[PDB]
Amino acid sequence: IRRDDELIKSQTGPSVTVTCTEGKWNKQVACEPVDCSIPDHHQVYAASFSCPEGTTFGSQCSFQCRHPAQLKGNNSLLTCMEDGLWSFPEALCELMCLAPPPVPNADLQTARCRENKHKVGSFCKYKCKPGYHVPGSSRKSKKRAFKTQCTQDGSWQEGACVPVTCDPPPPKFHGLYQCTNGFQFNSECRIKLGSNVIHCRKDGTWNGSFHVNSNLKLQCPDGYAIGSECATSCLDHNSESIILPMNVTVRDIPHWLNPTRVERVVCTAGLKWYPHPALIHCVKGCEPFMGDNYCDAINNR
Amino acid sequence: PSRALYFSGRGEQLRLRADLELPRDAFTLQVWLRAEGGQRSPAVITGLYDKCSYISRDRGWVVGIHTISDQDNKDPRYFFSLKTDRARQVTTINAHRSYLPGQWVYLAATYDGQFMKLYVNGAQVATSGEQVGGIFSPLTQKCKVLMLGGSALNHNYRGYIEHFSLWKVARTQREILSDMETHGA
Amino acid sequence: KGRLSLQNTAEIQHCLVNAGDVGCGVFECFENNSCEIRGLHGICMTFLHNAGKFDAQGKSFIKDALKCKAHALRHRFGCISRKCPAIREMVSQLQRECYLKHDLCAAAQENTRVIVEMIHFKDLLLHEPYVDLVNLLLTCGEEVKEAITHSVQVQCEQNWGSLCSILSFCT
Repeated sequence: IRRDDELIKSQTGPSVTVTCTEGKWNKQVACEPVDCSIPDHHQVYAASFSCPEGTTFGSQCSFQCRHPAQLKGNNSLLTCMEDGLWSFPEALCELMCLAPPPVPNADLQTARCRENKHKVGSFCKYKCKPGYHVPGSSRKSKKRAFKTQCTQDGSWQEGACVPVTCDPPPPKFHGLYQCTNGFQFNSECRIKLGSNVIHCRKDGTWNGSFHVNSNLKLQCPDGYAIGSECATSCLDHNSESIILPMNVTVRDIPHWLNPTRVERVVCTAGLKWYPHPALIHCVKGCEPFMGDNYCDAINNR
Repeated sequence: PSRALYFSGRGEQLRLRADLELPRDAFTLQVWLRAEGGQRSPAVITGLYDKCSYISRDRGWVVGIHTISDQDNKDPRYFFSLKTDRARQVTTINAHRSYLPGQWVYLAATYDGQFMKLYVNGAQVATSGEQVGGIFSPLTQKCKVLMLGGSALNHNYRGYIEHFSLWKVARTQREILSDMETHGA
Repeated sequence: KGRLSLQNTAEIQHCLVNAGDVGCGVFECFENNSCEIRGLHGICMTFLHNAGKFDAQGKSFIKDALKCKAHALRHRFGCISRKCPAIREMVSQLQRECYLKHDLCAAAQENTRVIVEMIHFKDLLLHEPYVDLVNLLLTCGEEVKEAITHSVQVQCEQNWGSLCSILSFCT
């Protein structure tokens, strides 16, 4: 209603009264069609809406599901009804996750996980093979099973069994060690009677051990002999020594890096070069300000 | 004789089995209840909830007790909330007086397709006409569930429920008064 | 103006029980009161503003002193007579027994130049906790007393020329 000349107004309802006054009608009325809202959500979940006509009365809109989602129903159209709202969808995009990708070094305990039809919220129990484990555990505790589920996108959660990393060799013959596979599975370590071959098995057990600075200060009792732990410390108690063998200085460390702790230099065979005093650097160490409900910008690392 | 359920605040709530079809076009809820003194703020009595959806889980209809002033929780009244799948805004219906914590109340809620009305003890209290059409599509008939005495978010109810009655059609005020005077027989 | 009834105790009590004891939120709540006990919030802000000039021992002393003062202000404010001399007495007593038990003299002997050159002559005169901190601090070391009297004489040459010209020498 666009009123032009009027004195009083009366709520007639769905209709209205138009009065002729001095050669012109008092009101300008216009029966505009109802405007349904643009379909974004709340009608069909996880689908694309593309109306070929519009969002007015009598217009019909087309929705199509995502590639993971399936579609069941004879009609796939939404009608903007007389009520100003879209009608009920006769076809729903049922969300069904597809077949999972083959995770390496894993056993599918659930027989239904090898199929292709899977609903959202299915649980597959994957068992890690011997010599492999799910990441998250150390070499002491062994966990070899995990669960994977279908997400709301339509894809499975990621999970793989990493190889079990073998135990480190003792530092008596370390540095000159030459493993065939390194830290991977089935690593045979032998330096250039006893145990000439070391078998890193599926459980990661060691069958046999090997058989025959200006800033940083160390005070060993034996000196140049072997078998003694040396007290390695910096000149000041405020600084902490760390091992950075990959050409990293004191000021070159980023905030996300996790340097290893200082290891006491045990003398190996020959010269003790595997821990090197020039390689160990004294950097700005931590201070007892932990758990004090205060953020420290210096120790924000 | 006549027996009633006592719903506590500890989490005691029931669930209707799926063998009965939920109403779609029109419905009428008739419940004899005895509310206790201090309820929670969003506390419900009987609701029709959605369990297979994640975009909007606040569909369906829900009858309960809630405060009209959310910032102060001063006076709690009976309320009837309805949000159909076609609609976009949930509109609530309140009562006209604070509920009596020691008297039996015959609460009735009607929805026909155009108007929803709330009868407290046989008298029509409020009527809203914003919810139109059916409440859900018949394709998702099995997904909707009916909960009694609580919700999925632990909206517990404290009180007595005496005679549950849910109809598949909308009934006028004379039928409401007749069902009041005939009790459950 | 002799009673703390002009400002409601309920709102400042809600402010005290709502905020945390780690930051200066308690001193932010307590600074607006009927009695003129204004100055604790300034000490809390200035101690946490020049904290980078201190060492690890000084920063640990700052953290422990602010934690003890916040816990004491949340603790012994329960049952106390509502009058300004009693409030002044309990504030001065908690400040004194908090600064004496955390070795203020050790932090003074660590780095005194920051602790005597960052003070301000303006608002020192009208704030009683500032006078309490000054008259407690100078009893630690004679060099700290000499430095703070030198700062007071510099501030006399900056602001008020009365006591510089009158009795510059004592006897």
